Amino acid sequence: GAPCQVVLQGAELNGILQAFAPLRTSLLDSLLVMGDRGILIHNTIFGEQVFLPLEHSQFSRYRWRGPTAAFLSLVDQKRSLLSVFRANQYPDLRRVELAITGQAPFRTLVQRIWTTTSDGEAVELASETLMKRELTSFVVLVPQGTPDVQLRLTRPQLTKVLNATGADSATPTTFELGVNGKFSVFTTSTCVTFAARENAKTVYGENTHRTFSVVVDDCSMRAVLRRLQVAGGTLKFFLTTPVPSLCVTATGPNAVSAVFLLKPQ
Amino acid sequence: GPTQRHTYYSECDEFRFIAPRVLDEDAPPEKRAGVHDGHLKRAPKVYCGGDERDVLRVGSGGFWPRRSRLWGGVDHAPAGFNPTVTVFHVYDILENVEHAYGMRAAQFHARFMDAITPTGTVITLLGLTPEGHRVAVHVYGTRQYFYMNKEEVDRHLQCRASADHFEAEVVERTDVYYYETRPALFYRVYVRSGRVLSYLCDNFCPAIKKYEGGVDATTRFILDNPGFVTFGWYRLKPGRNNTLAQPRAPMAFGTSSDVEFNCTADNLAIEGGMSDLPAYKLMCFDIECKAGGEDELAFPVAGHPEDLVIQISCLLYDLSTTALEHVLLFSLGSCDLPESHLNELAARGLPTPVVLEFDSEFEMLLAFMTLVKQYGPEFVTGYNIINFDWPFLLAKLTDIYKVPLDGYGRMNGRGVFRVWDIGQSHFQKRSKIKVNGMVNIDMYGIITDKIKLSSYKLNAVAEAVLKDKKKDLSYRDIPAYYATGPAQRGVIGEYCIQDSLLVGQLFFKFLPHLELSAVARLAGINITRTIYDGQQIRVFTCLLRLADQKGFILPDTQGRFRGRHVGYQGARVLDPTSGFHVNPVVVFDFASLYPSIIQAHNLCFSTLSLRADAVAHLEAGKDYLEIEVGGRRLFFVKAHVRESLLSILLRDWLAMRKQIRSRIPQSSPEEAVLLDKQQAAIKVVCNSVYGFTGVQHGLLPCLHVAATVTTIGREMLLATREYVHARWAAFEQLLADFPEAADMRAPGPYSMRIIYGDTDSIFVLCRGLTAAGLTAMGDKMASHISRALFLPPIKLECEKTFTKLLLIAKKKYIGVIYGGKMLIKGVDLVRKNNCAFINRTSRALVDLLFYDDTVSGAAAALAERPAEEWLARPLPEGLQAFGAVLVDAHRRITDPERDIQDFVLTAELSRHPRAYTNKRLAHLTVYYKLMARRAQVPSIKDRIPYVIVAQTREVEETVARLARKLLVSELAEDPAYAIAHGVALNTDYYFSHLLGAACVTFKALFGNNAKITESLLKRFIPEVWHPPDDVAARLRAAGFGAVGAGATAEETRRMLHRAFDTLA
DNA sequence: CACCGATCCCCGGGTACCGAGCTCGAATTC
DNA sequence: GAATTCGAGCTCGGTACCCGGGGATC
Ligand SMILES: Nc1nc2c(ncn2COCCOP(=O)(O)OP(=O)(O)OP(=O)(O)O)c(=O)[nH]1
Ligand SMILES: [Mg+2]
Ligand SMILES: [Mg+2]
Ligand SMILES: [Mg+2]
Ligand SMILES: [Mg+2]
Repeated sequence: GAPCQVVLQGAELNGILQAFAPLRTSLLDSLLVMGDRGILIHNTIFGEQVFLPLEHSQFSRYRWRGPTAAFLSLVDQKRSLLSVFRANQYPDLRRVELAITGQAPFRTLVQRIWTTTSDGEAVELASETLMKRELTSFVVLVPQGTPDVQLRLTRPQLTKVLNATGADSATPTTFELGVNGKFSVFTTSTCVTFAARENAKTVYGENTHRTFSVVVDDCSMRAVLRRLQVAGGTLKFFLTTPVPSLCVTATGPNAVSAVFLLKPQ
Repeated sequence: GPTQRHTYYSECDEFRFIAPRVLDEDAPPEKRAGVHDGHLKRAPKVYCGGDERDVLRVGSGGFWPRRSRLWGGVDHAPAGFNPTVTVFHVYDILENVEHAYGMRAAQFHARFMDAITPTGTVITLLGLTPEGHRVAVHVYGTRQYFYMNKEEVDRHLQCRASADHFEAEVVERTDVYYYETRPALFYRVYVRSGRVLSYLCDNFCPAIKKYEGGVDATTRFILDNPGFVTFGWYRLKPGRNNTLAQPRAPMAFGTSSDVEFNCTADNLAIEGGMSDLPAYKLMCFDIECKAGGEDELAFPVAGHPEDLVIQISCLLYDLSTTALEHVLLFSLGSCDLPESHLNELAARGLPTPVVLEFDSEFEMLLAFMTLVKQYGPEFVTGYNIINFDWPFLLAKLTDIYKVPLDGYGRMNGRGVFRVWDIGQSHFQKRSKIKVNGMVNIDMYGIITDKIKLSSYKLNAVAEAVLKDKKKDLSYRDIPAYYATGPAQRGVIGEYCIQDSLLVGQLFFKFLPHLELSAVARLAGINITRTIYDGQQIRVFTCLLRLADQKGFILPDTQGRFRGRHVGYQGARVLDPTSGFHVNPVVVFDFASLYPSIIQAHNLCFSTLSLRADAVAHLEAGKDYLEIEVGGRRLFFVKAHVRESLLSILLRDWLAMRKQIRSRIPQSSPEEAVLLDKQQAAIKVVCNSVYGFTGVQHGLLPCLHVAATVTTIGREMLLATREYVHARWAAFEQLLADFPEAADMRAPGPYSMRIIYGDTDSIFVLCRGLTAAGLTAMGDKMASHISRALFLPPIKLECEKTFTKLLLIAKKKYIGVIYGGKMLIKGVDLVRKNNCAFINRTSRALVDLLFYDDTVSGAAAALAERPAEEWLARPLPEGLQAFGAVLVDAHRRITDPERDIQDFVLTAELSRHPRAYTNKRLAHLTVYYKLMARRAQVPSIKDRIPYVIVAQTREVEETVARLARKLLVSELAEDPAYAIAHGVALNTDYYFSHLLGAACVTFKALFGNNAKITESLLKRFIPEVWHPPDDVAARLRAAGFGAVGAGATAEETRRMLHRAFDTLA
């Protein structure tokens, strides 16, 4: 059909609808970098870099032909290509088609909507079909390589880890990992710690023996993880870089990630 | 000797030597800054080349021409001068009180002394003879008067009948406001010493109604003697019994004229048969000024004794033959005009510059004022001479040098040499200037109402009007030039001379004196009142002539007198059927609409009857119109009962406009353009008759007549719309009325629907007819409608025929006239606001829409959808070229070369900047930034160029110092500054306003939804964003690879693969 | 002292909601 | 006793007027 065709009917739209379900308007004024391997939705929250990979396996049919494409999600700067995938924006949706049609520097994406009716047919709400144009020059700086050590957390665990973190330039935090798993997030007037094994007292992680002490400058790390309203997941550290980075990736059906820049040792 | 002491400097032996120190060649290298000052005792000297002579010594030689006969009493004419004078063009009429005790020695006849016995007012007719002689005829007689109602004054001030300056008589006039009004008995109260009436009209018994107490003595002279004009040939006549003109003796000369007479109105005749204009002289001067203070990059200020005039260009044309006769250059200090400039002058046939050198500023200005008195140019011009040049010079001459200017005009003393500026008077619409017997036609004001430019600087006007690329000297480069030797002062002298030559070229392209003089002849006002005192005195004087003939009198109302509100209901503007109309759109419109209503329906003050008793003895429909105006029933009796006065008034002016238009088809294109502007000026004087009725707290208003004019206008517009819709609704009825419609039936379904209208026009969207002979049939359509509906002077006429029209909004539309030109009507391409960049790109866009087919097809296709349906599906592929222009402008606005003259917005100051209530305007910001920097502060109706400078930390803190998103009135620099300091422009603003102009015009393509248009126009633009500086660095430190611009597609795809696995 | 009219569109600045978000902690739910 | 919609409660832009002013058009 369309030279790039990305089809999300229902029974996969409920997966993606669950991904945007964590209760966010946040990732609306974003940028979608579509291409092979899927759509990547990158946005900046408080100054931090948030990502949502959407693999090609997460659409009913994904076909992409040509160079990577970048769309502002904000269609016409009021509506948004992703406002469709909110929880209850459009109650009765059944299918969404994301067709890109054009020639590499100047492409356009169309997004169609189809809302449910009775007796097996679908109303195309043509008042609300959206058409956006590829950005046609851009650069985004995406996270790279592999983690050296990742630690998986849970919802209350990550909530208390965020609670430990500071408020202002008064309070730098510190994600020290000692020898044998004593992963710990402290500040002057707060400390949290836990053990990492590869009943209730077992977080999981990988390559935990690689001790470190990264140190966080920015208070925003708390705020970001609540804006996203993240429910816990992997906490991956990158230390083979001049400026170390911690990514934090929600462990649910979706992959919304947020990378924060750590100061050295 | 002289009976009237001469108040111009004929002699000086001591004055105030101000002069720069950089003129002093033998003086140490740093004893150069500042100026000299302080008294010096020597007669003021002028150095012309090698020679020198005193400025005020007329004698044998002379460095500038002289047309004066007297000079401080000595009679410098060749002996035996006694020219006979039989015909004498008159260009200005002065009036001045003259006391018979002052003229004991003037040796008049009896019949002038008895006309001034304590005092009289004397009407001086200034002029030329066919032989170049400056005449001055003094018309004795001619006393002002007003009327007061006999009974009203008799009861309000018991009457049973020095005290003889107020001679009175019982006349039988009738008031001009109503048809029911009866001729009462009035007293005609002859004032002399006219000023005294100004007290006795505001102050003597203010509960009586004075009738014509505002009518000056000149108007009594012009009107009381039928035929007389304020500008035209005259002739001395034998007189009532035989009384003759009494040629004065040179000591009794009141003006600087060659010959003078003492006539009365019976010794003068109008002398038609001469039409041509005599040998009158035109001065076209231009001063150049230096600032001599601590900051000599400040703009000169006349009050500061060290901010001095340095140069005065002065060209001396002949007004009739248009020949530049003299090129004078006054110069403080040595001035050697460049040989390149001298040779360009000699090449063009122009006289050689006579550069006059002076030591002191006083000597220069005294020599200029001595030239102005000696040469005595009847007409002066220049560019902005009323806001800068004459105010600078007179400020110098009166504050700094204490020179009386009352004698430097055409009278030898006690004359007016005043300049007036708007200066928060809140009624003055212009800055005036009145030198007596000298007609100052500032070409600035002549050009601002003859051409639409954003900037009216003389370089911009020279390029736009003469197509003459002049080079401008900034007032900032005059210190640096003047400080160097005489050659650089000569370079300044070149730029001064070239300024005045350009202004002479403008004057002789437009010839304002001729057009203005036609208006002054027809109105009854002198030519200086024509230049300056508005439209109401024209109408009032013409109406006063009519009234006084018909036996009426015009009551005085302002004696009983000292936003955006309206006095009555104006005109109907039908709702446009907005859109791109690719079918023919015939524009009918009434010719001289409101004048034709005033004549057709006989509207006046004298024909209105507010009460139905005055017409209780006249038939309805046959003898009087009856109209509900403002909810009030009004009866306007028809002619054959009483002719309107506004009708005959309008006859004269409509004949003038029609004769000017009857010379357009037979003229060159560049002179047809001037003729178009002249007939538009007479159109304005015709519509000001209507406007004069409806001016509240104006001279002689009647908002009943004004509201009737507009009321009948609205009924005529609707009557025309219903006639077109009813009669020609089907094509067969069009074919029955005009059989030539058979060969105009285009294939489609016919219709003829008015799609817009305005005060008079109606835009008939003729579907199914071809545009070819639609104007040929439109003349017949219009004649048919004018015959079926309206009374004879009313005349609907097919004005245009658009093959394409973009009815944007009510007073906005664009359209290409048939087979022909583009007509742009109020869509911001024709507006003085914008910057040349946006105007240029918007014009490119409308040319695409209209001229480029395949964008007109795409645009006409845009209307098959409601606007919002275009938001989803792509615009038809013809609009692609329409977006290339926008894209190009986006590109072209960011590219860093950007001479910022393309980005200069303007706005007119238009009132004292403290008279604003909303004081946060961009041009007001720049006005105060200019006054802060000692720059050239604009004047109340100037246009204030400004750029919108980029939001930078520096500008922000500067604004808070003089005191998120700053307003565009705080990012409001002026372009000279923003070039000097390379502050960079607000690209965000300028592109948002480019799209704003595109959106305002082309929302008509998208069902007039500005938002849908805005969205669809920003779709063309290539969006780009980069992770900002100081951020991509630290992200690149973290091994973040880039995906996008700076890499091959395989690297971007691959590193996204890596990122998707990492970020997973 | 000075002096044509009205209509009308756009745009900038200024105000007032208004709701749509999120957030915050405090009860309600395992 | 750890979690947790819920409901005030705020902020942050729209969106709607709305008034002055520029400056058109009749
Ligand atoms: N007081 C006043 N009223 C004016 C003014 N301008 C318009 N009107 C109103 O217009 C009436 C008819 O419009 P036009 O002048 O185009 O048509 P016209 O006068 O009938 O002349 P033509 O239609 O023949 O060009 C004006 O300056 N002052
Ligand atoms: Mg000049
Ligand atoms: Mg000037
Ligand atoms: Mg007309
Ligand atoms: Mg008209």
